[PDB]
Amino acid sequence: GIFGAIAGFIEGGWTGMIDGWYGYHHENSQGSGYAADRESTQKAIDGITNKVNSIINKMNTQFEAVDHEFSNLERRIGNLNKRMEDGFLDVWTYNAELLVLLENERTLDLHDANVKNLYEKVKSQLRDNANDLGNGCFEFWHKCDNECMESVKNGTYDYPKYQKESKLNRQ
Amino acid sequence: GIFGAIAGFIEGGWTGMIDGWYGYHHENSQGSGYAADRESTQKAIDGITNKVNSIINKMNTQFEAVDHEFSNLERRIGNLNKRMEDGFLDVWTYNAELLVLLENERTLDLHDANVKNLYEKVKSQLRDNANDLGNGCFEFWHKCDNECMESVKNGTYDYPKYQKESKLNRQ
Amino acid sequence: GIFGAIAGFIEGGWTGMIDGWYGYHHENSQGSGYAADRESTQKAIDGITNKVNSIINKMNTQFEAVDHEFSNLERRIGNLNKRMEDGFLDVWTYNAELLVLLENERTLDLHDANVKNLYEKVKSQLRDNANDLGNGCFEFWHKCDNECMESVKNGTYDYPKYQKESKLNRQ
Amino acid sequence: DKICIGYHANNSTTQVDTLLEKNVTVTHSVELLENQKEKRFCKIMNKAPLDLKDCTIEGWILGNPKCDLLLGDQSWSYIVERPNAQNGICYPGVLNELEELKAFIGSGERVERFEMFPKSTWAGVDTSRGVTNACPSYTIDSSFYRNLVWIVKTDSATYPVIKGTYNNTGTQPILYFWGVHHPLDTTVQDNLYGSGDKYVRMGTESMNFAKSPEIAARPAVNGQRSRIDYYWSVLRPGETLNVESNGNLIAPWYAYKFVSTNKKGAVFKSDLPIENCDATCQTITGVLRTNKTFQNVSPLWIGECPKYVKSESLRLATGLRNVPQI
Amino acid sequence: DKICIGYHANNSTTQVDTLLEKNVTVTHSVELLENQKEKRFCKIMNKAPLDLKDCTIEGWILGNPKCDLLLGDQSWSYIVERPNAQNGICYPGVLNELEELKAFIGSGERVERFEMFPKSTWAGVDTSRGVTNACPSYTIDSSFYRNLVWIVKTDSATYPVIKGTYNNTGTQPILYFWGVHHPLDTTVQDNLYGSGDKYVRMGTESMNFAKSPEIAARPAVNGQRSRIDYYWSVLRPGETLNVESNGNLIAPWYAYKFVSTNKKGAVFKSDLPIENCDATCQTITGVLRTNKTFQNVSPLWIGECPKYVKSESLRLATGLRNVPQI
Amino acid sequence: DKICIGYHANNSTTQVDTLLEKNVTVTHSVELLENQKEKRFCKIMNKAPLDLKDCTIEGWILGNPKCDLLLGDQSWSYIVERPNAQNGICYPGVLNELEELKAFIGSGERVERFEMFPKSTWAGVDTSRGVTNACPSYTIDSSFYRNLVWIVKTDSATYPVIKGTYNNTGTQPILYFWGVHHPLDTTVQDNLYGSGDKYVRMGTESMNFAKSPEIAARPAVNGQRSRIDYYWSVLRPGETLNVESNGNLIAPWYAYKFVSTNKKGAVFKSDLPIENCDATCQTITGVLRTNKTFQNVSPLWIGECPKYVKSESLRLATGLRNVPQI
Ligand SMILES: *[C@@H]1O[C@H](CO)[C@@H](O[C@@H]2O[C@H](CO)[C@@H](O[C@@H]3O[C@H](CO[C@H]4O[C@H](CO)[C@@H](O)[C@H](O)[C@@H]4O)[C@@H](O)[C@H](O[C@H]4O[C@H](CO)[C@@H](O)[C@H](O)[C@@H]4O)[C@@H]3O)[C@H](O)[C@H]2NC(C)=O)[C@H](O[C@H]2O[C@@H](C)[C@@H](O)[C@@H](O)[C@@H]2O)[C@H]1NC(C)=O
Ligand SMILES: *[C@@H]1O[C@H](CO)[C@@H](O[C@@H]2O[C@H](CO)[C@@H](O[C@@H]3O[C@H](CO[C@H]4O[C@H](CO)[C@@H](O)[C@H](O)[C@@H]4O)[C@@H](O)[C@H](O[C@H]4O[C@H](CO)[C@@H](O)[C@H](O)[C@@H]4O)[C@@H]3O)[C@H](O)[C@H]2NC(C)=O)[C@H](O[C@H]2O[C@@H](C)[C@@H](O)[C@@H](O)[C@@H]2O)[C@H]1NC(C)=O
Ligand SMILES: *[C@@H]1O[C@H](CO)[C@@H](O[C@@H]2O[C@H](CO)[C@@H](O[C@@H]3O[C@H](CO[C@H]4O[C@H](CO)[C@@H](O)[C@H](O)[C@@H]4O)[C@@H](O)[C@H](O[C@H]4O[C@H](CO)[C@@H](O)[C@H](O)[C@@H]4O)[C@@H]3O)[C@H](O)[C@H]2NC(C)=O)[C@H](O[C@H]2O[C@@H](C)[C@@H](O)[C@@H](O)[C@@H]2O)[C@H]1NC(C)=O
Ligand SMILES: *[C@@H]1O[C@H](CO)[C@@H](O)[C@H](O)[C@H]1NC(C)=O
Ligand SMILES: *[C@@H]1O[C@H](CO)[C@@H](O)[C@H](O)[C@H]1NC(C)=O
Ligand SMILES: *[C@@H]1O[C@H](CO)[C@@H](O)[C@H](O)[C@H]1NC(C)=O
Ligand SMILES: *[C@@H]1O[C@H](CO)[C@@H](O)[C@H](O)[C@H]1NC(C)=O
Ligand SMILES: *[C@@H]1O[C@H](CO)[C@@H](O)[C@H](O)[C@H]1NC(C)=O
Ligand SMILES: *[C@@H]1O[C@H](CO)[C@@H](O)[C@H](O)[C@H]1NC(C)=O
Ligand SMILES: *[C@@H]1O[C@H](CO)[C@@H](O)[C@H](O)[C@H]1NC(C)=O
Ligand SMILES: *[C@@H]1O[C@H](CO)[C@@H](O)[C@H](O)[C@H]1NC(C)=O
Ligand SMILES: *[C@@H]1O[C@H](CO)[C@@H](O)[C@H](O)[C@H]1NC(C)=O
Ligand SMILES: *[C@@H]1O[C@H](CO)[C@@H](O)[C@H](O)[C@H]1NC(C)=O
Ligand SMILES: *[C@@H]1O[C@H](CO)[C@@H](O)[C@H](O)[C@H]1NC(C)=O
Ligand SMILES: *[C@@H]1O[C@H](CO)[C@@H](O)[C@H](O)[C@H]1NC(C)=O
Repeated sequence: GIFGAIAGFIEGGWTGMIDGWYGYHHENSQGSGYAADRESTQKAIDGITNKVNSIINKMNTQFEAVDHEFSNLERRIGNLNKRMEDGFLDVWTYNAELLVLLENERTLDLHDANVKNLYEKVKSQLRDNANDLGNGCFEFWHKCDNECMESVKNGTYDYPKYQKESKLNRQ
Repeated sequence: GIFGAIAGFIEGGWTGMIDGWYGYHHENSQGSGYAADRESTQKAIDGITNKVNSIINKMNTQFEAVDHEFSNLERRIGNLNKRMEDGFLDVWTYNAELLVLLENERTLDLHDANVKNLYEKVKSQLRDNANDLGNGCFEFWHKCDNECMESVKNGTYDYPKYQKESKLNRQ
Repeated sequence: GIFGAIAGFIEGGWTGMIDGWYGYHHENSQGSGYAADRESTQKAIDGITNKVNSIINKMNTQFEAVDHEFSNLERRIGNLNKRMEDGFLDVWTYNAELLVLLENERTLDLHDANVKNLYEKVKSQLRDNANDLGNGCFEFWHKCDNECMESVKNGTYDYPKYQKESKLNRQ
Repeated sequence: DKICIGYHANNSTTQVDTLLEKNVTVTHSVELLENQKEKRFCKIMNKAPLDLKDCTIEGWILGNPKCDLLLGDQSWSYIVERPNAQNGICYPGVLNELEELKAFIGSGERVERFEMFPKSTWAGVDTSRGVTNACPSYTIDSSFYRNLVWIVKTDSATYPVIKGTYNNTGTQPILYFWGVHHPLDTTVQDNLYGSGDKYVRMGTESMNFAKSPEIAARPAVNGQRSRIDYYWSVLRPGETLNVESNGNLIAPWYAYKFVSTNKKGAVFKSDLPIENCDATCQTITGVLRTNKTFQNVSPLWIGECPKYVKSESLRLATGLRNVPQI
Repeated sequence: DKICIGYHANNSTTQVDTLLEKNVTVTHSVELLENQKEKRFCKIMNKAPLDLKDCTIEGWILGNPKCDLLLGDQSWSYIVERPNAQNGICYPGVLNELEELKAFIGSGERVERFEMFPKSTWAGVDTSRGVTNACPSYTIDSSFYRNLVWIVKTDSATYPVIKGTYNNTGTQPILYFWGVHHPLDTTVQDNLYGSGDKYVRMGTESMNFAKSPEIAARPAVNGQRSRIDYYWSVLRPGETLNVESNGNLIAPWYAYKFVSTNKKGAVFKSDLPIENCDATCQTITGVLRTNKTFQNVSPLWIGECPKYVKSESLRLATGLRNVPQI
Repeated sequence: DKICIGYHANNSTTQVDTLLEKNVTVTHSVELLENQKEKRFCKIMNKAPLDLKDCTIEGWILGNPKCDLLLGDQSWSYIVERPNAQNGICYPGVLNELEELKAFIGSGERVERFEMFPKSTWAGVDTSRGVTNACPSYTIDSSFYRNLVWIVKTDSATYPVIKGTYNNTGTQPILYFWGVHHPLDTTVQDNLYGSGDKYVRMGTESMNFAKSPEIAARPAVNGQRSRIDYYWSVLRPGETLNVESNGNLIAPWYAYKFVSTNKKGAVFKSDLPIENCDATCQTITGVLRTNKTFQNVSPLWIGECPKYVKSESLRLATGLRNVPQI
């Protein structure tokens, strides 16, 4: 992948996380579970939905072929009509098929980037209070309960609060 | 954002920085100020200008509808001309509107990436001689005067020069 | 560049590395040499080849102008045919030239990202057992022979194996 | 204690193509192209189509004696013509500007049949013997078009200059037909219209017509070596038609007040069945009931239809690359 | 001591749309589409258009007596025809191949009127009484086209075979007109052209023409139940025209040396005023003064105009997402 | 001990353009557009083209006496007509529906010449003196079209009603020609066809034709002030043609069984040489031997050709930005 996360340094997806495109898996004394990052998932849903709707809107005109007939002495204008209708058919077939291939590539990259950025967002908060395993997982140098976990997920993790404990366990 | 900088880990823009798209805000004993990164800004200006000019150049042909009339016994070729002219109208309307939406998305991503890369470029020079606050700001572990600041901005920051002092203050 | 690697923090390319798009240059007691990363290079070759073939496939229809003649009293349908043929000519000329400019930009970005991701992939394995020089080069804090080098290149570098030695030399 | 960042996976086997890679399995996607049709014709805006059955367009508006089922007023959302329809022009000859006529008729939604020239119109001639074995009805071996009158001489007298006039005082255009008869030899010519140069001349504020019989023996068609030149025109609101002839006139009898549709016009040549159904999109090869953006069924349709393309599938990725573990 | 990396913000409220998001405010952007016009006609390449005023194209080049303001030489960058122009074909009848004529005239930039056949040309006939109350001038109740001559008999003698020839020895094509008169009855026919079969025959190296009068009473138009069939043609450089008739000839009198434009041709049907102004782009609905790439004003124009699209706005982002603080 | 990450560089100076930057040197790229041609004509599917040489299309299928080299059966992959070909219509006049004829002929791949009406067909008239100094052969000063017969009277008798019939019992359509002669004066008319009203009438199951001579003196072309109206038609399989005339008939003599090509049809007007070569793509301006996707040579071609565009170059980057050190 272009951003290296999906099928990258995070080798696979989670069938266990069913409520979102992007999220977390935590482990502590209270056990383990999956949680979707609601913000990044919803933002992506809105964007992709906007993209699909935009494509649909731009494709919402139709070239219309006619049932008009042409006599034996109208081969030229008859062939003119055929080449015209076939012409626009080829143009729109091209436009649709090329757009789909292009947007599919970019859509997948978008998801890849969102995962990458979500990872970065956690790495930034945790700093050296956790150990980066290189697979998108962080091992805390301190005890991180359910509310500590949730603070990481909602971007309000308190690094100074666990700094001294982490340092001691790290060193 | 795709690269996570603009409206990302750098939450907002600087109305105070008026002379460039991308830059710096420094604080030291001599005070504080905004400075545009001239290199990255100019590179982006040249690219975006090239993009706009390229789009204009590719759009620089015109389909031309005609004022030709058709009699009551020329309904078929009359309707042929109408469908043709409307046909190209729809094609070009599609081409223009779709291109604009696509390029607008990519243009904004380009700016996002340039900010991200500018941030990375500073992080790379400073290393552990500074503290990354996670918002695009770095707090030096040493005294960094105007020429030290400028060396960071022009890519010639001397890490060994401030290494021992930084280490002492850091530890 | 958008991903900052090619003509970025890695200032230039290697004429010495002839067998791949992306790779490594190592230095140890056994000397120095270039080695292409086969996986990332082949993946890129397959993608770019798919892109070229896809573009060719979508462009594999032809509008066909005709040699039909029109009398002096057929100026209207004569001009209709001319405007139609010129119309599709302009559409396809636009489609081809615009697509090429767009895909060239994205192709170059793809290569840039692949280099960036390859760099990240090495940085992730080495951690603090090596020193990042900021130019895509890593100086080991330990002796890294040919099989150590190859383990880095094939993603199986053993960080714990060299951890204690590296720490001692680093500290 | 651990926290991991990750992405959705599911049991999807649905794939998409990209510029870089074919066959990429994604967690979520949407198909934009419709390839399914109901192989039948339905109503459009709750308006039924007109089935021409065994009659062609020509047989219908000329009033072919075997097309009485269609005879009179008709309203339609579109026209269905059956490919092997047998009842068209029964008495051999050419209907002039046929393609333009079909295009004109196609652009309409309703015709109202009325008597434009009663047989009383033509003075000094016979309006009772205009029949032929080439044009039988379902009960009679020799009949003629319900909208035309084949005029011949009284038993022995000469064919006089007959005249007719019609002033369109209505608000709607009038589609009407007439003809010129061309006997195979001068014998039949004399037997029916007498001697001397014959003419058929008709005119309005914007149209002039003038034709004379062209006597010649042509190959036998429906047992006839003679021919009729059929013509059509449209009498605009406020216009007046004058008919003048001294022989060989197939006179206009019944005509049609014509209602042009504001919408798009269609004439489908098909064997598909018209059933008791509604639809918003009617393709020549069937009904499309879909909300999809594209279709590969047919470029020929009436109503609100998806864009026609040659593609087999146009599937947009919406979700991400599906990489389920294990 | 701190250094921060950041990006530009300003007071922009100008927004753009992307595939991913609508209404994105950006620091800098450019509008590519022009929607403003000057509702008027101007000169193109400092060449003035030709205002036909109260005359239609037909009235102009036929030489309708009420079109003397236009009579003679004309140069134009394009033609403006007013929608309610009253002075066209005054004596009722059809100008044949009218649409092709308009297309031909549109492809020109200059005509030079000259006398092609002086009335001296037609021997043994009257060239002085060809007038009609259907074609009055501004001072006279009965006149005729300045470019045609309605020829009738001398008071009592028969209509002889008249002949005329013209050899185009110039370098420019010649646009010329002629006609055939169709009386309502044989009485008027005899009164004007005498008795016997009448013909109008004309020919060049590449054209043949042959027509005979078609006598019939058609609905009254401008107080006339008779008609004239008007015709036009183009005498190529080096070609010769021969005119031969024994009656019913509306003869060519004045014609036009025709200069075809190398550029694009336009005929605008509009009520807009022609003012004393210059322009590079002239739309049928007004002048565009812009450097923008697109326009949604009209697909019909002459000169160097932006591409026509249906879009309301085509704004390209150039700057970045505007996120001003606070 | 060091390891570095890096990318390929080479000695490429080949550049591409992007939306963001012009002239970017890349390590690898592919040109999609072909601009090279072999300035000649070759065979298509190992089938040779038909060189019309000094004869135009008209001269060829009419059977101009100087076109005997072409006379008879022909098979072709396409037709080459030389721009300054001199042998077309020798006896002045118009070949009607010429453009449709050229389009029809272009849609074919083979004609088989046969005798459709032997001179024995026309009874009571002379089929031996139909020649003219306007139509010389290479050995004779006065000849005529090999496919037509100019019929005149026996030395003193009148021109009788002549008749001819042909029943197309074959499986292929038949392209045939005929004509009507128009003398410059009644003297020549009487001298050749006698006195009285003359007609030419022809008919099939789907075609009617009727023409009378139109006598007038037209400008001299090839020493002739008279003209011939040439006509053409296609006798469908199973159709029958009846010819009937009492004068002024240029009768059909030889005709062509016509084989319509399933493929695309082409007629190239060019001076380029036909050589002994094969090709898959034949442009009007030369042969394209390429596997490229686009070409800027010409939009006019036959065979499997690349898409035509106006572009000078369409080079896709495949490799990366070339930044060789030092
Ligand atoms: C990100 O997610 C975290 C959760 O993981 C959340 O932070 C917590 O917010 C809750 C708010 O409900 C805090 O709970 C309060 O608890 C105190 C007393 O709790 C004591 O024990 C905890 C145990 O660790 C100690 O750490 C604390 O220091 C406390 O001494 C309680 O008084 C307080 O207010 C009322 O609670 C009763 C129930 O409603 C009520 O009846 C009573 O009258 C009290 O007035 C809260 O219940 C919890 O302590 C926070 N976590 C930590 C570690 O401190 C973040 O939520 C923030 O959101 C904003 C809007 C604020 O309004 C607060 O809710 C949080 O700062 C969340 N962030 C975001 C952005 O969503
Ligand atoms: C990135 O930005 C930094 C500035 O922040 C710049 O580095 C500085 O470059 C200037 C060049 O003008 C250096 O100034 C010289 O100063 C010495 C004496 O200054 C002493 O005091 C400083 C105070 O910190 C000490 O650090 C030094 O060690 C010195 O002992 C002076 O002799 C010298 O040359 C002349 O100066 C007089 C004025 O022109 C002249 O009359 C006299 O005859 C001298 O010949 C300079 O004036 C400054 O010291 C640099 N900063 C540091 C920390 O050392 C980078 O500029 C580089 O650009 C290239 C082209 C070189 O030519 C030098 O200009 C710099 O190395 C700048 N980099 C880029 C890429 O733009
Ligand atoms: C990434 O690249 C590295 C190489 O840089 C590779 O790791 C090496 O794999 C080879 C496999 O051939 C290992 O060689 C074995 O050597 C032992 C004895 O060697 C001893 O000396 C080394 C010197 O450093 C010590 O480090 C070891 O601990 C050993 O004590 C040998 O017994 C063994 O098996 C046979 O070898 C003979 C030759 O075939 C055979 O005749 C005999 O009967 C033995 O059965 C291997 O020859 C080498 O030790 C590895 N490197 C290190 C540092 O340990 C990675 O290859 C892996 O690939 C998978 C498929 C496994 O099957 C192994 O090949 C490796 O784990 C490579 N990774 C990838 C993904 O490509
Ligand atoms: C798994 O099977 C199919 C998709 O392959 C579909 O029914 C659904 O996504 C899954 N089934 C259930 C019962 O959830
Ligand atoms: C991949 O594409 C191939 C076409 O060759 C076909 O087997 C199928 O569409 C795909 N394979 C799957 C879905 O397993
Ligand atoms: C047609 O009828 C109307 C009746 O309102 C009359 O005013 C008009 O003059 C008539 N036109 C002709 C040509 O008779
Ligand atoms: C559109 O049609 C699809 C059929 O696959 C259906 O799943 C979807 O719900 C429909 N959407 C709406 C808005 O009706
Ligand atoms: C702020 O207002 C508008 C833009 O909203 C414009 O005049 C300019 O950008 C600003 N005004 C000044 C005086 O700078
Ligand atoms: C956002 O779009 C809406 C259209 O519904 C309209 O209010 C306006 O264009 C935008 N809103 C702004 C600019 O506040
Ligand atoms: C026309 O005039 C030119 C005068 O140069 C003459 O050469 C030519 O023969 C004339 N043509 C006819 C048909 O009279
Ligand atoms: C193009 O027109 C715009 C009008 O908005 C103007 O601001 C700009 O300066 C013009 N550019 C040139 C090169 O004249
Ligand atoms: C270097 O020169 C050209 C490319 O500029 C080409 O022959 C090849 O890439 C190189 N030459 C050799 C001998 O490798
Ligand atoms: C860059 O483009 C310019 C066009 O102005 C031309 O010199 C050439 O194509 C390029 N320059 C090179 C390849 O050195
Ligand atoms: C034409 O010839 C066939 C011979 O099989 C015959 O059946 C048919 O009746 C003929 N048609 C005419 C019109 O003579
Ligand atoms: C296509 O043509 C190019 C000519 O530049 C050639 O290098 C290449 O090998 C050809 N490819 C095939 C598959 O023949």
